Amino acid sequence: QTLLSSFGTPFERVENALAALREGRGVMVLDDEDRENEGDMIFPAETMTVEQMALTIRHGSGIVCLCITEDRRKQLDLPMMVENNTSAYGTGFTVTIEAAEGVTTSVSAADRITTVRAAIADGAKPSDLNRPGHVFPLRAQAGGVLTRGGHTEATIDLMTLAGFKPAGVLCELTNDDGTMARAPECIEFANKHNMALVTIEDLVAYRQAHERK
Amino acid sequence: QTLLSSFGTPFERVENALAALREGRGVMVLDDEDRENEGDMIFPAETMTVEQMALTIRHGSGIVCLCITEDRRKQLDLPMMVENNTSAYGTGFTVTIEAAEGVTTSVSAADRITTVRAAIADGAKPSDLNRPGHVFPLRAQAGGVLTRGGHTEATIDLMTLAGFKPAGVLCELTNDDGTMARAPECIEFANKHNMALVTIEDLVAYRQAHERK
Repeated sequence: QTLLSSFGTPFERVENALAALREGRGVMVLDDEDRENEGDMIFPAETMTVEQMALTIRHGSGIVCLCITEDRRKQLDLPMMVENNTSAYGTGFTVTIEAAEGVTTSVSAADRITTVRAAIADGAKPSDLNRPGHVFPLRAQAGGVLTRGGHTEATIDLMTLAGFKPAGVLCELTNDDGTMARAPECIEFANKHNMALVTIEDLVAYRQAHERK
Repeated sequence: QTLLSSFGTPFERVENALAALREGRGVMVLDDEDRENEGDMIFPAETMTVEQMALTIRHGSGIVCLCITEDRRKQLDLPMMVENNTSAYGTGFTVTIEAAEGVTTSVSAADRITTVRAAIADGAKPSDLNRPGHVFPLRAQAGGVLTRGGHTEATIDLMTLAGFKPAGVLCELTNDDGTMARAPECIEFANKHNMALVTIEDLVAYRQAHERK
């Protein structure tokens, strides 16, 4: 029927993504069903393993981001990277971070996981993170995808709907030749690694219908 | 004789690295000859091709950095990322950058090359770059490795000794399993891709001897 119809109806695709996150698997997030659009891999920040971080560095851009809420950004006392944000999407990059303890060169998969876990910990303090670093936090807008339909918001919204703390790891899927993976390559990669697939349009509609009354 | 003795004497290793950069090949930079140390791949910012950027994303951390001088940082009007730098090495990260024209999702190898080329162009202006972005500039300390023996300084020093503008691209070599490549893996990767190998200690000594009188 549609490009993603084999993964369920729009609302089924959301629920399947939630089930995947709860089961320790990844999720592939697309903007819509345009076959020329690209996709991001996402994992819950709480449960992401070193192997999953290794997979993300190996097949992603390597610019592995930590989506967090505004209250977490305030708890970590992380300034936004630029006051006058001139990026095309208004991406909410904060200052970059490194775990203050337990890392060496900080770019290994284990070291980035150590940094992610320090940032999202219950009781995390600003002194638990050095700046700058090699993990890139992204601050989601209040309201999630109902305010801004970005991957940052979609990531957070999916984590809370799955029952996790509002924090997720994301990275863009990259072909081995340096080009970015478009929708058919994203679908094949997700089938190969047992990841669910959902669009941001699916999630917007899901949240609008479920939060009404 | 030594771990790197097959690549020439210390001073020969520098000259071989210069020849490699002039010939359009990469260079593997190590700190010293400790077999447990890690290494970075570097290319001249002027001549780095999309294929070389693809190789860097595929086998590196994906955190692909642009080493620049202070005068270039002033020409681009790029603030340092943090005022109070608390990283272990005092890494000179500026605000991150994106070409203001000619990119889409900005993480593809072609798009990062477009961003690098906009930053290093003769006559580059601050409005040629949006901030934040997906290329990470590094500001070398004045004096190069004679002031600070970091990979940022070594990169710049190698480019100027090779006859290029003082700007180079660097990234840490990553194993496929997520661990960082130590010296034997760096040597094999360099032999496989016809890259020269040099240490920062070689380069410090080279510059001290050649700049005396």
